Amino acid sequence: MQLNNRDLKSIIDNEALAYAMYTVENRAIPNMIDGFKPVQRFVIARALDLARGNKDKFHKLASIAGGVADLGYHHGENSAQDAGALMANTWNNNFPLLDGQGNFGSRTVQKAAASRYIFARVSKNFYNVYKDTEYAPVHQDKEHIPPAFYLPIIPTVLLNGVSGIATGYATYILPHSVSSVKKAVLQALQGKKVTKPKVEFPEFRGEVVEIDGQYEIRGTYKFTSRTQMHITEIPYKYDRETYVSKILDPLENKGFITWDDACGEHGFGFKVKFRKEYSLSDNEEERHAKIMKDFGLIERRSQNITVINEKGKLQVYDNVVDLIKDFVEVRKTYVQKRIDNKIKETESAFRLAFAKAHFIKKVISGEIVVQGKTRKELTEELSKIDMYSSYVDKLVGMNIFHMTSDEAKKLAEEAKAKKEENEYWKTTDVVTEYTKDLEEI
Amino acid sequence: MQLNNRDLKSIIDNEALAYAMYTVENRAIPNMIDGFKPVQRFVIARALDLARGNKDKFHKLASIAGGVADLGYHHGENSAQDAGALMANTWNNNFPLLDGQGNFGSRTVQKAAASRYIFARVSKNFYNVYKDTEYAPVHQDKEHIPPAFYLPIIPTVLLNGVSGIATGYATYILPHSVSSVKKAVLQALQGKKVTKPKVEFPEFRGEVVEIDGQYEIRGTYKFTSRTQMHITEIPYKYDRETYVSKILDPLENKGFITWDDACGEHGFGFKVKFRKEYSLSDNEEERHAKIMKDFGLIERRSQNITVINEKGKLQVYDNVVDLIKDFVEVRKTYVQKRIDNKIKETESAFRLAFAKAHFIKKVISGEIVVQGKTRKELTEELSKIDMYSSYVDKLVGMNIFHMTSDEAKKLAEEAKAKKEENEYWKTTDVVTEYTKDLEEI
Amino acid sequence: KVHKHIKANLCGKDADTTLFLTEGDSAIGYLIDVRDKELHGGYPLRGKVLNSWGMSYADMLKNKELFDICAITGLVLGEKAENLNYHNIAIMTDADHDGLGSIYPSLLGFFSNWPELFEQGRIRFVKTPVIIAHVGKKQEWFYTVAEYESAKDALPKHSIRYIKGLGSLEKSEYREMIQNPVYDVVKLPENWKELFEMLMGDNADLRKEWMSQ
Amino acid sequence: KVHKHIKANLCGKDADTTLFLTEGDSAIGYLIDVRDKELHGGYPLRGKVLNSWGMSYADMLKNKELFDICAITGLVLGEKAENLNYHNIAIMTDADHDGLGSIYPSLLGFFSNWPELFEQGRIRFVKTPVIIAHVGKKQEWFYTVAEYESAKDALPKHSIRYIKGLGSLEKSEYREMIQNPVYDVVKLPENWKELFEMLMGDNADLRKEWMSQ
DNA sequence: TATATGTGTATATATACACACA
DNA sequence: TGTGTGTATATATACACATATA
Ligand SMILES: [Mg+2]
Repeated sequence: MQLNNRDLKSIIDNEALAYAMYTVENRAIPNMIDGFKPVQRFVIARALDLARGNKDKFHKLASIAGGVADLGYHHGENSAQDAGALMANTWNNNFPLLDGQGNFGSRTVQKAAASRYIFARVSKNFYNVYKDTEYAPVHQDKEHIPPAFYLPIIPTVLLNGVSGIATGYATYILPHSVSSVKKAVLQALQGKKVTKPKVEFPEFRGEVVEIDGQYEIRGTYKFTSRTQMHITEIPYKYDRETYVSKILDPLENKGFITWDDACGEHGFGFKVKFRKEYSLSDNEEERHAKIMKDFGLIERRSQNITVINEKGKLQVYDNVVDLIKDFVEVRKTYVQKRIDNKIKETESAFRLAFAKAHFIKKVISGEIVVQGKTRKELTEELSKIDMYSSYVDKLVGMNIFHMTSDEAKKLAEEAKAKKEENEYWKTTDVVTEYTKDLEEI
Repeated sequence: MQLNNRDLKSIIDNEALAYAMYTVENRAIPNMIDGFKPVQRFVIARALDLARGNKDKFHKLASIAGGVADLGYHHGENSAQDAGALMANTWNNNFPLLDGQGNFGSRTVQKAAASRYIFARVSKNFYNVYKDTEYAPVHQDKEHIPPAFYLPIIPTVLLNGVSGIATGYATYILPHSVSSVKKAVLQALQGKKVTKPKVEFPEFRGEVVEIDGQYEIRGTYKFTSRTQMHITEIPYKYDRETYVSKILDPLENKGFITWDDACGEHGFGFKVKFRKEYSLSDNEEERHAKIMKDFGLIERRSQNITVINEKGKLQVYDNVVDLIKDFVEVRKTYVQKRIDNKIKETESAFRLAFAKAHFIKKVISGEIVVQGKTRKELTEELSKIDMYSSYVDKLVGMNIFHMTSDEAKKLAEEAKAKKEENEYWKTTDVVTEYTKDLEEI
Repeated sequence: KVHKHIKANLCGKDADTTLFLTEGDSAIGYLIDVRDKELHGGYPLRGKVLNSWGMSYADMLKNKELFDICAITGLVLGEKAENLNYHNIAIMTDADHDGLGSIYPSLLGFFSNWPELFEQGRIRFVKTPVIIAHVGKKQEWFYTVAEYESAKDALPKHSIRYIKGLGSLEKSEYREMIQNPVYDVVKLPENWKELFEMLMGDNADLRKEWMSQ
Repeated sequence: KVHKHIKANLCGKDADTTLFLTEGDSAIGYLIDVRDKELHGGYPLRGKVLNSWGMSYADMLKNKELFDICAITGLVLGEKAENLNYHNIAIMTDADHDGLGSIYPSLLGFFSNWPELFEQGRIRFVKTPVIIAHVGKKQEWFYTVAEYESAKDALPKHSIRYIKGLGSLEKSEYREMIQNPVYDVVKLPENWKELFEMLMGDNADLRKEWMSQ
């Protein structure tokens, strides 16, 4: 039994500080490049591993959440389940990175079904945008199986909208239109005046107006008659139950309105009949203001663009254009890394293919017979040759049919094809490759 | 809108009957052969799948339960988590088929920790007694990846204790000593008279007594004075909370006893000091009977041996010896099946190895010269030869290093070894293999 | 008001409004979007319904689900069914074994204290596919596992989807099964009390003779 | 009276009795087996502890976990600690970031209502391994993640087990950490009020300034 | 002052079924 | 006439954290 005095200052300055910085840098603030919180990175890495074999197979969300603990996840699997269910829907994300199968929620019920019901898979958006996974940075933690961050070609953090709370810091980024973000990325890459991306909410038919930095999310109403009114859209933050209980119910028990549901396939819709107690002004402007304020049809939102940059530290951006410029500047370096690595890999592959072709051409018509000898002495004799050096375990590991006519020519043609690929990779630049990647979208 | 009338009699005779029979044959009653409920079989199959490449790696219960739905599990993963936790306790199983890491419970607290903490792997007992997995029956459902049942060499349904409630039928089998079960299996296999296996509870230091088909589980007490006694063991049905709240505390709040916790390495140790108003009779027999009755130190159990046989039906046995004899009779057939399949497979392997070994000698300065001809030339000329009629694809697919003397004699040695092994497999019988595999436990 | 009840616009008034009784919260998320707003309402029933055969009315009402069912409709446990908020009660549970052979007949037993809804055809069951087979370029729906197993042999190469619950269906299939319904109108036979006592009763020997034939 | 509270045989008598404040119920397992029966008692908390800084006594007592720390012990919020059921209070929590970074300092802030407890050394923290490294034939125990990272480079080839909570520990390791405990006795500094206000006060700018250095 | 958003820490609760044992 | 066992059905809660908006 050991008894050591420990002042509260040491506890607060070590353990509490570690927890606070962990909540900031590893729980709730998304990465600037890929837009993933670490739990979402784990979920998508596990989904990629699951979809390695068949890319169109739907895997149960319980199956995806179970295996994240082996990738380096250190928390409960229900958190991973809930994070995954929030990534595989088309009502909360403009650019979903998982397809879902089952009930993943809607704009009326913003609650996915239990994970025992619903399946998920990596989306075609992920394969279309997230490139150069093999060149992603390696996490400093040996037990962190997924990379430090993925390498998309456009900032995904701006696409689906992020809301996270940490100890001492919080982030709130509104969703943006994919086309505007892609256009802004192209403008930044070409070295132009970057146009600010437009804010777009999925499944939203209302209006979004930028006033004094604030964003006004406005629903829509129309008047069928003097006392009847149809609400065709409500601000994005509302549910059916939330809007009914907060606005529509504390207006009928007050004797003001009588409302009926019309939430058809279009989305949110209500039919409100006004009683004589509720009176509207003569002019249209004040009446419009009173109606649009009483029914909660205006939502005001501010942007707190706080992200974890490529160096792992916190960063606050005044607007979105600066974030896009920083993302493009970081991503061009990884495009250059891809180019260099592919140059080296194509050179190595061409060297191996040419060595194998020369070995075959010497075996069929040459002094090398591979008969009446041993394996170790054959390996030494091959190691004598400089061209065959460093390829002795791959030259004798070739099948018999490689000595046939139909397969001796294929090796030389493959060597020529790899040489032409290496030549192609030795002439491109970062800008052209990035432009092609953007053109893929 | 398809308004079709439906009588209640048809509903009961179709869907209610299907559910009841499904509860009996697929949820609650264990299989006679492998001693698994279907959920336990799915858990075992998933753990075996996870064990490929590393038999000693520990996998989270969430990881094991996540992938069982891909194997054909049609229920929520929570039941799989609970079953997996129950299967790796050791304190509840005489023969644990899952090795556990973490808090899986104890006799005092018969509740495992949450699945977000505990790990499991396949125990060495499973690898010891479960043989011939490749010859296990194939389930009639293509989506049922695990077999119809596994093939242990001793009845595991008799080892760990089974309790299950279905609609109309229920099963309760007490745990039995592994050594006694193995001895009874050997006696039944050898045709001698079979002795009844002894009922043994895990980590129980009390006494088990058989009387007219009913088992008495007795705890022990020792008097350290004329008024103070020490309860050293209590029946297996109790945990600390239940014994305290049902026996010790009702007596304490009556002026009878005052009790202290004297537990330790062996659980359920109490120190009871009697009060003045609790009259301990001078008769030793009466004192013993009163202490047994008042402190709940005697548990009375009876077995209800209900199982699912190899045909999938429900069978009720009145004895354990009958179950052992039926299990041995069924398992002898699968031993014979293993022998036959091994004979066939090893004959085919020897034929293939001999064909390859002779082809290689016929390439080294032989009539077959690979060089200077096309792919179809070899794949048709060799197909003409009777000896390479069905092996030409694997013949030409062999590596170049299979053409030196060192690797050419190894092919002949492999062929000779396969011939000798096939000859060995052609002489054994069911009894010899069964005795060999039983004695390896 | 009932917390999780989703009212129809014509509920309580004179119409043919139908109450949908799902077996969970997850099975009703898509219902409010694909239903007829004027004529359809829903209420999620938590878990396995109370076995209320031979129970007293006071014991019956101690269950949250049964009390909420009686509250949403106008059903009084000791009185006739005369003025109800919903014209039809459409039980629509998951199509697996538990939902179809445990919750559904127990719900029928609970509704049997008004053996006039059945006579008037106001108790319905909404058929739901338990198996969805992607045969070539078309999706085939099998409502019971027995039907799929019987018809599994005479189909070409395909892949099946097992519908564990109504939360496993997509919005297209949920909408198809809601706005194009297949209704089983439950009708009580003359000896419905015997069939309900056998399946729901104290004597477990009555379920053994029934299950052995 | 207090449910889930396992009592020591000398609770209420003059002895060096210790109360183990355990985070969660999965962590209280194996304690009843490896504890000193005459001197060790335990109580499982439930997750994060309510932030009690600047709160009223009537508001702290509305928390069940905080209410059943003043009932198990003789602690009264408005009174000194002079008649205590347990001599020492041993907070033992999961050594991950969440436990020892939020639950432990929150519990310290709650117990700061009686600084005489800290002055007497009756508030202790039981150090528990967060990482167990199988190095060769031996095991290395690391109580904090930073401790593991500081020696990970110099460590030889090994495999580490991350201990999420006390429910991830073997009975041997639990027994080793309980019967051979490494306590840290908490001592309140001269300005503990300012530190507690910074960590748990309503102004987040102080937290930002603290985290930015 | 009062909500609410999402990633985390911990739990909990009704029901059905059989049957022997109190 | 309770009741405990174990696969299944479904669901629920209390806590922390920040910052804008009502
Ligand atoms: Mg814990």
